[PDB]
Amino acid sequence: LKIGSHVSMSGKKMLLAASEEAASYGANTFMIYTGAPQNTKRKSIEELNIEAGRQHMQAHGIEEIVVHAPYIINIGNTTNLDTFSLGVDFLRAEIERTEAIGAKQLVLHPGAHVGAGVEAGLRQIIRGLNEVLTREQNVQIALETMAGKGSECGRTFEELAYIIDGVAYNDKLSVCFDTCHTHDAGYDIVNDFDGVLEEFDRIIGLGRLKVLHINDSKNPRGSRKDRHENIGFGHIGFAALNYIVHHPQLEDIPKILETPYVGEDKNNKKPPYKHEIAMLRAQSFDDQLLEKINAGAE
Ligand SMILES: C[As](C)(=O)[O-]
Ligand SMILES: [Fe+3]
Ligand SMILES: [Fe+3]
Ligand SMILES: [Zn+2]
Repeated sequence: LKIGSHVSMSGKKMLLAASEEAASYGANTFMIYTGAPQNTKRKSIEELNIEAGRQHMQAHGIEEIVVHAPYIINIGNTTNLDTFSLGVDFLRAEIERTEAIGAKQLVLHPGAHVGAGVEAGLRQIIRGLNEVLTREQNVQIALETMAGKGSECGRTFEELAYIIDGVAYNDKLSVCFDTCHTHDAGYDIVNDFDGVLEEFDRIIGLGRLKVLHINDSKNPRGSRKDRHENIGFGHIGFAALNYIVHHPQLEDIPKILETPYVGEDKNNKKPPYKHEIAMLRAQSFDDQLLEKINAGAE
């Protein structure tokens, strides 16, 4: 099973640090943004230290990398035309960076209507994707299932299907399924994950599911809040999350944790990934996981 987490793509080491971080958590896959997750400021390809990173990955059993576009990209914006056009330009460049890094999937929050309404937002996202995609690219944009917080589009499978249907080179589109987002959007992944996966297959198609984000949620089903929670400490729970991670239909899909760092105070936060990955591999919930992370225990 391919299980990992988001890791930082930063500093002078860039991809090498990302791989070192992933290996330190016992991950065999990882997800990175191509720079700061909250902005479009980026380094050149040469500065990404890709060959050092890939050599380290090979030496540590890391077989697949996923890339995520900055969360500020908004090709659903119909109000600020610079936001839209800059998003389009950035994504074209991001696909080239992703191809250079050797990842096949570039995760993208579809877009947000920011007040123009879902219908308008969906039309705009289709326009943006049609301006971005080339027939030659060897990367797929994995549209992420969203929680529906704010003005997010992509809260339902039908919204994603509508976008996909409007894109010419839609063979370049895939989907990233996030457990916190789908639960928050209203899908019953706690009691009927198979039903949600079947609904996904019927509306979008499992052939397009290329990345999984494994997160518990701080809120009830349908809350539309998007506040991730450590594995088994939220409203989704260990049993459901573990079931998804080991699902017979999702064996070849990378599973990426994006759970919150652990710590009572803001100035002392530690990654939970090593412990969460081991817990999921053991298939046994550990009620003292947060205690252990907040002390350095195993
Ligand atoms: C798009 As996210 C990092 O809230 O799963
Ligand atoms: Fe995301
Ligand atoms: Fe996510
Ligand atoms: Zn989220």
